[PDB]
Amino acid sequence: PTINQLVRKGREKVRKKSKVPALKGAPFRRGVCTVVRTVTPKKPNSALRKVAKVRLTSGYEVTAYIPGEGHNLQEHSVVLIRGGRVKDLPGVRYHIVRGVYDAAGVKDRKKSRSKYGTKKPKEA
Amino acid sequence: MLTDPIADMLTRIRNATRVYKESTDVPASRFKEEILRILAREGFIKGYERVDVDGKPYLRVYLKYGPRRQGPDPRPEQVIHHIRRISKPGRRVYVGVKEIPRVRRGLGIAILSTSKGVLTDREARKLGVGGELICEVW
RNA sequence: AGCUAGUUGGUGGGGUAAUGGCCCACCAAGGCGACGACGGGUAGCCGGUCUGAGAGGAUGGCCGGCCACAGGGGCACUGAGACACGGGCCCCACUCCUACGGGAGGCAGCAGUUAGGAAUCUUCCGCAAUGGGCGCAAGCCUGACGGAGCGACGCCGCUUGGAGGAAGAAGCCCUUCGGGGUGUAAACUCCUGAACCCGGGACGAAACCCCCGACGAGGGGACUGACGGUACCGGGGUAAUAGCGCCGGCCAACUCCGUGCCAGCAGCCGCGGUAAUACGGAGGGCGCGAGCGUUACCCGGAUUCACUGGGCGUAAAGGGCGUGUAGGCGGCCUGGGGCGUCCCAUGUGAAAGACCACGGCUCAACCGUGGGGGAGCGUGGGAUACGCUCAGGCUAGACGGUGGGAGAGGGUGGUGGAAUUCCCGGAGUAGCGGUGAAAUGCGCAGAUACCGGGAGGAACGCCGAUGGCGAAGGCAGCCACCUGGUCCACCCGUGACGCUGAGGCGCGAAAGCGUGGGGAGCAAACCGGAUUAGAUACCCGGGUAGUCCACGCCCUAAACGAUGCGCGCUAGGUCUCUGGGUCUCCUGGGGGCCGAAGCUAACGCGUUAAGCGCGCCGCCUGGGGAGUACGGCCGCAAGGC
RNA sequence: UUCCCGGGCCUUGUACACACCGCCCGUCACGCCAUGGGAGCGGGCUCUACCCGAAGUCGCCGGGAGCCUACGGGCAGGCGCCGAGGGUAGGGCCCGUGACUGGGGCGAAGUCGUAACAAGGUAGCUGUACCGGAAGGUGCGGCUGGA
RNA sequence: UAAAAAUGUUCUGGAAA
Repeated sequence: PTINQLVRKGREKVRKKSKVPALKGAPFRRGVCTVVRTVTPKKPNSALRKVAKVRLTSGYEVTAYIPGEGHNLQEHSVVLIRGGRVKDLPGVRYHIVRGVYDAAGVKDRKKSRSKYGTKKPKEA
Repeated sequence: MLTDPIADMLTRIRNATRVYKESTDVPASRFKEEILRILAREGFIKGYERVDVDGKPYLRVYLKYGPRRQGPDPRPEQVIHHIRRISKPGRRVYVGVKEIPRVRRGLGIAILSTSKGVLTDREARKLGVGGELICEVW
């Protein structure tokens, strides 16, 4: 466009949209699972992913994913939302953080334990 | 009605140089001759010369090329490789003496219009003046 | 998208340290707005900070400057200064006391509590220093400040040892059961000595003050250390923590077992369905280390809003077309001004930070001293090429004049023949019509086919196109009248009068809408026949809007060259329409095809550019949601923007 | 050698390439999700006019009323203007919510058909209009991105 | 340029390489 047309209209900044409204960007956000079920994934893949539907301190009720194998969440377990989406679950855009509040670490995990609560076993 | 005499002149040169024309005609303007004088001194053209086409004042620029070459396409190398108008009416460009551009690491030249006359980058720098930046040629 | 009554200005007042509608009478009607007023949202601004090659982008926490506020709110008093954080008056909400009539408070000062939260510290020591208030002074006050505490929150320094030590222990893992790996790693040998122990132990503190000299200069004297019995130094001195991520490709790092589209992984592409370097464990490896990962947010990469530095024929992107307002932009020669612009000087540009040099803590991180940048804007001086301005001069752009030209360009009236339908009159008889085949239908109440006459509506065969005209939509018998564009020739007149164009205004196929008129043929809808599994379709028979005219609306399109308007420049060959020619052919305007150079992802475009350039406008930033919703404007509606 | 089956070679169209035993369109039904409309309901902010109007400066009075001194005056005290806030009423902006309702996106193996892609079996696309369970069909005009 | 010619439907989800 003509310089004159830039002088008049000028350019336009992009403005990025957040993939995670956990308000204040808040690295995380606390909440309570009001529904803790298992959804069937998107396509290529088949499975029974375990997802909790949690009510938040942001004033939002979102559905999040419970990473790892085997979890201990019930209809009222307080939980810490982390934000990180799941490709197959059309709805889930956040990950429940293992090892915080009612969320138990992953029993017997031995690799990447840091990413799953699961403390550290004593070589005993 | 032609909106930029100079721009046009630079273009007419470009156009014929690229089709290995012996010379090209361009409408006469005192300011334009200046440019041409510089284009000749720094060696880009063989020379210009006020002449008259159909009763009107024109400038006949004489182009300069390189020697013929081998392989396919023997079209010679070009002396005027690039030649782009910097300051146009749609947006003028003035440069402080410190701001003067260095064209092609030195193997090229910009042409300024200063309060001391239409001089080249070196001439302008030495004279410590700055100005409107007509074009650059390499 | 319009806003404004103290509103805009005036005169005389009040007010103030002072200008001023700051406030007030009176007067005048003003002020402001697409260069975005009014309004809505968000936000304290800066030095700087992060990022970036840079231009930029993001940001404004610590430290420094300015502003503002002190539970919410209004006001004044004292005073050099406040309409006053720990002063006052009052209202309010809240919390507390009360001998119930009145009293009390305001941590956004330092510590600390609770709430909220993913999350943010001690009710610490000292005025020893620096700084402040008051005092002649001694000195008093000082949660400013100097320290200490807590938290890997960050940066930097350091440790968990060093040198020997096997064709190589064990254990664990692989294996073509020879062996290979973890691995000089361990064990084992010497060697140093983080911690801790004993002794010593700071700088930061020299003047206030005192004495000689005058309470001046200068010299001497005394008191004073929170951190601390800390740093640091001397001697003694024990082998003394290791974890986190990752190993399919991007990307450094591979094997065995388990599982079997399960359990699970996943930043992108994607891994898993009985032999998975991708899931989970192990061995092994790679990376980094008191750390290592994860999430959130900023810049980069992203020339992916492109100033630097992009685009629009087919990928997103040319506005349906005109006319034109504001705006932007502007030919050739000369002179005056010197706003733009450029040059010198000079003021300013605090500090810290950043950079560089050198220094101080054993180094570094921190820290000091010095050095160098700096556009911007003020002032004075100077230059005049280009832009600008005034002025004079020109004719190459543009417009005009005269003489001519082609044309379905437009409006209005009139009118000619072919054909269809219907009606009347002849004449004639058994079917016609229609399809893939048929049937409905029409017909012996006389159709079809034939001849004659009539009415009426709509469209114009041949010419006729690869043609012409128009800004587009679009325009086709013939005649006349009114009228637009446009081209050639002569170069006669004006003398830059030019290009473009947000808005505005005008036009704008078909369908569609409102009055009334018109209605032959055609034909959505609708009814039959047939086809078919069905047939709301294709085929057949009927048929109403409509199609036609007038006046007024509607404003869309594959409104297309999917290609905006203008000007300059850059090989040719060929066919064609229209003009002029010294009619071999040249030259002007237009319509095509092929192709120089060049351009393009390619296809292709190529003097009718999609090439090489300048000016102005429109428009595009992944797909879907969606040209949808909400809002506004428009319309009778349908809907349009 | 028309046709039916399989196949050579050239050519043309293609949205096919798991390669026509291909691709693919719309309704219906089922679930999650965000969103428009909706009797109306609950709010936040904001504007106008009116009534009540504290403190306080300011302007009059300062009297048949008190007190001062540095008493020509001053102070207390009274009246008024303005005024925080409160109150009645009506507008504007935005947010939440609402029986029911509209379409939208997404969702391994549902239902109906067959619109499109090869004269996709009626060339396709298109603006409009009427019609139809659905894709879509037909009318009028336009395009070639069809022969 | 002008441009004739076909009544007749359909093929679950992943993965092929």
